[PDB]
Amino acid sequence: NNPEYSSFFGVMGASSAMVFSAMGAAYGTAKSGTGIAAMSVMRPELIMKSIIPVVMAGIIAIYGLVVAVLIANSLTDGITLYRSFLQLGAGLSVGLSGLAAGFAIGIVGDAGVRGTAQQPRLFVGMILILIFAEVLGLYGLIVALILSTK
Amino acid sequence: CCGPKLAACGIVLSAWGVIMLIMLGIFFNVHSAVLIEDVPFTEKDFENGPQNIYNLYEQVSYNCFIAAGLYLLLGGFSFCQVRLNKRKE
Amino acid sequence: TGLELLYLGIFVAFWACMIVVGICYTIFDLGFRFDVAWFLTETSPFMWSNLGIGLAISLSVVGAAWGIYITGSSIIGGGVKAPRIKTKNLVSIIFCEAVAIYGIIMAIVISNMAEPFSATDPKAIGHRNYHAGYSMFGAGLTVGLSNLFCGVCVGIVGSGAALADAQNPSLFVKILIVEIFGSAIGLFGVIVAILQTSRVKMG
Amino acid sequence: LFRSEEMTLAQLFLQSEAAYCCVSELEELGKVQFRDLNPDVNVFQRKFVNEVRRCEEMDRKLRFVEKEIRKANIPIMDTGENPEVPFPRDMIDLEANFEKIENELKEINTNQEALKRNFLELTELKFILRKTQQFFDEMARLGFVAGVINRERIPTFERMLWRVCRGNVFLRQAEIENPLEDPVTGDYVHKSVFIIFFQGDQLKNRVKKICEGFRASLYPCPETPQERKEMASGVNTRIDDLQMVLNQTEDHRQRVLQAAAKNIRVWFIKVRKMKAIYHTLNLCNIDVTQKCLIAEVWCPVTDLDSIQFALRRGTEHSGSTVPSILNRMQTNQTPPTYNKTNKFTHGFQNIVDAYGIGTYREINPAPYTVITFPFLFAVMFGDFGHGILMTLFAVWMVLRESRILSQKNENEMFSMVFSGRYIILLMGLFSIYTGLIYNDCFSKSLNIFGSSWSVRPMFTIGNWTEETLLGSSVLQLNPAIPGVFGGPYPFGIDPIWNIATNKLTFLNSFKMKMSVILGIIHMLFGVSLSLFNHIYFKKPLNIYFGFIPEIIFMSSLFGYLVILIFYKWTAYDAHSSRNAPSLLIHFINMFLFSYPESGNAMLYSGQKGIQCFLIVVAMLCVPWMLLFKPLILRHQYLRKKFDFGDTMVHQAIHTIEYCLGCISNTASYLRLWALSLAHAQLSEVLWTMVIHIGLHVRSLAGGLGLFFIFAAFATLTVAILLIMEGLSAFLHALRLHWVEFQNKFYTGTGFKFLPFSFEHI
Repeated sequence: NNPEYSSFFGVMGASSAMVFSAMGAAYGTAKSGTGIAAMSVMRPELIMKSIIPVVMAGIIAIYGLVVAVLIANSLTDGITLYRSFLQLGAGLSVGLSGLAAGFAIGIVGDAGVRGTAQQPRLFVGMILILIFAEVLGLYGLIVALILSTK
Repeated sequence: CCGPKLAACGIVLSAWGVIMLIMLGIFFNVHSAVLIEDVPFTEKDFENGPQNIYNLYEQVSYNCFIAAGLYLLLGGFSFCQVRLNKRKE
Repeated sequence: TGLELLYLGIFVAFWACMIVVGICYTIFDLGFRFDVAWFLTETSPFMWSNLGIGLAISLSVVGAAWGIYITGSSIIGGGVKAPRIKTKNLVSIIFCEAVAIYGIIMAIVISNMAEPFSATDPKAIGHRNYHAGYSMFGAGLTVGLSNLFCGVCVGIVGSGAALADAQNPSLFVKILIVEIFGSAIGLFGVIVAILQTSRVKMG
Repeated sequence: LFRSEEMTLAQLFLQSEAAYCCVSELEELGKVQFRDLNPDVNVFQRKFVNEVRRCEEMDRKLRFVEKEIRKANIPIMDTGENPEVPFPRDMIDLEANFEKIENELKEINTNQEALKRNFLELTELKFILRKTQQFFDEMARLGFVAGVINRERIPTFERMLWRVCRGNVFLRQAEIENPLEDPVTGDYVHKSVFIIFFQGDQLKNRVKKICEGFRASLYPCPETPQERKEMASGVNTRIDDLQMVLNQTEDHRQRVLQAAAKNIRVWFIKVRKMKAIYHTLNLCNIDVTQKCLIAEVWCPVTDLDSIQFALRRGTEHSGSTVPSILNRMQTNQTPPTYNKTNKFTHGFQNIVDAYGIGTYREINPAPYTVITFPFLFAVMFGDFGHGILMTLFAVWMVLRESRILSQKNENEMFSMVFSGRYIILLMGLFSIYTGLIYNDCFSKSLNIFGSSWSVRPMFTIGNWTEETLLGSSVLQLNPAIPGVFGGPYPFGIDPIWNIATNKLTFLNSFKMKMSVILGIIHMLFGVSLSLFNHIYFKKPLNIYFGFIPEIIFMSSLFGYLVILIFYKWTAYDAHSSRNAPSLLIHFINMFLFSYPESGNAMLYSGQKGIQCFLIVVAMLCVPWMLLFKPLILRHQYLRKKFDFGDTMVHQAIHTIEYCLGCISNTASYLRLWALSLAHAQLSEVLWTMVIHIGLHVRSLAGGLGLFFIFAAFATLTVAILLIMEGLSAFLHALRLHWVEFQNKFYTGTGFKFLPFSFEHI
């Protein structure tokens, strides 16, 4: 007994998993780019030094993309409506996790970019705080993967 | 320009490529059961027997060896360019 | 403020439509049509379970993100003059991150009680299943919301304490108690999340 | 080797004139901190304030000369015999005289710069004249006013000139083709020449007052076309001749500066040594009984003889009465750490040095951990190939470290990588080993010496046969049953688990259980180190009352979980799941940290009693006995003839912090495993998305472009896996170090080392 409209939930799970992570990465990239542009007016040599928040946003987008690709490759015509809700839940979870991670990445990256423009010794400490942001997004990914089976 | 960074990147990428595609070719020649999903498959070969599978395994292996061949070629070209740049000074 | 105006307008319009449709339904002696039981029954419990899991992890992670950024901006601002605070204050940051952890393990436990159904009708097939799905959705919502809110509280307190450390470095130990109180409040949330889904059978 | 290195303090007797020589010799030796003895100085009581002022003036002169040289782009190559000799007092006058001659040359250069500014004003006049040559075409009582004005003031001028009108404004003008750098300001300022034909005398006065308020430099260009050409040619000739003269003079100045760069570098070392000597003398104390000086010195026990050797230099040439005596008292004298004495392995210490251990010989940091530290299990991503790549990079970089340090640095990140090269290489080795045990080489497993499992015994005996095409039509991804099977891989994980689809569940359970066991043993070792740490520092009350409860509670709450995990692993088999087919684990999590009642399921005899006993001994007893502490002595103290409040409140906060932190750090130890799972999935998806596409049929078309696809693979593996995820794990494990691993045995901070190393080259 296969109910109709079953693939709808999985389809929007994949769509949300991609889209929300994309939006979080875009916000992080925009905020960190504004910070870099503000800082570069006085310390030109420190441009490539702290471009890493952009690659962090790229990493969050990569997490979104891999979760979406896995969910889409797991999609079939006859979804038993038990798998579809699992896919939707994992997609929504990872999408909002990526959104929050991008939010923190952008804000802290801008702050740390300004600080390392002002105080050169502050970069490495900022690193720790910034790295924690990615971890949060990472959690979404793992909580999706376990949700891909059970 | 044939900068030192570009030449070094080309050389290291070429070495990376040659070693990896040689090991791919060897693993395809033994026909390990791990890269079976990677190996292309057609439904008409399911009932034919393992002989067709080994034939296409050999074909993709030979593809890998020729790939490593032009990898060695462009690595040698990069080595020649960097050696000429070094000997120019 | 245009976004706030749009949100308020949608809110008030939807609530006015809801109250007017409710009064119309009760006036027209059409109460049986407005069936909450049919909605809670014909709806698949799988959606409730999976939405509960997703919210349980997602609210936790976004509250942790709120806390970590609201404290990291404070740290980086207050650490320009005193670089020594760039790492020593980190003891108040991991809390927020550990708060997010209180979700994922939780998100496992509820997910540990998910089974397929192979059934469609609601008559005598799914009563215990209905209870299990609703209970686990409630537990997931509880842990997610409590964890998010404790994360934002802990981040706020950590930013305050970090700015306090910028002048006298000897008050951090005396001030560490507030954030561990917040983390303990999150622990209460996780505990009741455990207890809610402790005895539930799914199948 | 041992992390004690007792420091101890000493007194340094001196003399009147022998003090300078002895202090310079010790600074050359550089093994003493020289803790200050006179706090109430505030420079006003610095004794040698005039010497410090002379040093400051010399430093300002050197800084100005260096700034001028850098503006001249002249190298400061001063390699060779850099620490020549500490500067004697007499030669300081001659060095200052040479610096004064250099300053006179600089003043002549400044006068030349002023003349150059005048010549640049003449050049601007010449450009406005060049514009006037073309304005005759525009000519064909319009007040002809031409002016030089900054390009930034052009817009507001427009809104500040047309509105007043009173005769209208006809502004026809162009701009200078290049952003003419103004020598008065020195920046590439953007200028323009604005020309207006407004009106006669009244608007002439209006325009003149507008220019006066707006700084615009108006030039009353004449109407006759001849004199402009001759004065423009004359000012151009003057400009070029004077520019040549100034260029020659500054070229002579820079030619002298070629050697003067090394000269002022040596002068910088000399003046820095003199400044350090006088700072130490200010920190030192002067007695009134003699001309001697007494200085408090923080020196190592091993180097004491060398310290005496410095006195041997003192007793030889400058005086004979400058000894040093070990001052063995107990009041204050908080010794510096100075234990960070080691070779390349010192890099490890730097990662530990983010906290500044201090607290004398209690320090027990990197050397105990090194490998078992959360910085060599800082991989959890070993993909065989990734480990070999990291090792290859680090080994090539270590082979080239000679020329790398000899050559100039590239960037601060490269400096950090250079400081970490040793740890990078050894972490690469451990990543190789972790990839081997994980048996995931680029997310593709390795089959070595068998693989276990099979299919024919599972199907023929299990009646699941005749699924050749039926299994490809009816039982898609269905068959997963163990029949007559078993037997683990002799080394790692079977490749069949990799090529399966239940890989996620089995790997998840295995990684979580490995997580629990590794974290529990690690935190147990961390807490156990504190017992030795405290027995070294006497204190039997804390040992027998403060840390025994910690170990008892930690064991009773976590070693039970570890033993349960091992028992579940060992006391079952494939055909032993309770009724249901698999149940996965079904007992790992339902045995929570409280397990109130009921439970059912697995209730092996005695487990209820053991659980209850562990709860009562741990939750009810350990926090209660962790109380009291010094009041127990206070009673005896109260029977003999301490602030109770602060002591008990601090003890209470520490106890609640530790009891909550046991659970918190047990949960937080789960972090690196998320990185492990994410890295595995990232590698697998990257493979299945790029390489799986790149290897297909039609060999010619399937391999002609294989070069580009494989180069993309290499770039992606380097970028997101090797560096990005590598850095993520790198810092994750350091956090696991600094939150729970090392925050168990060592606590506190202390002053680091500070000798006279002549860090200024």
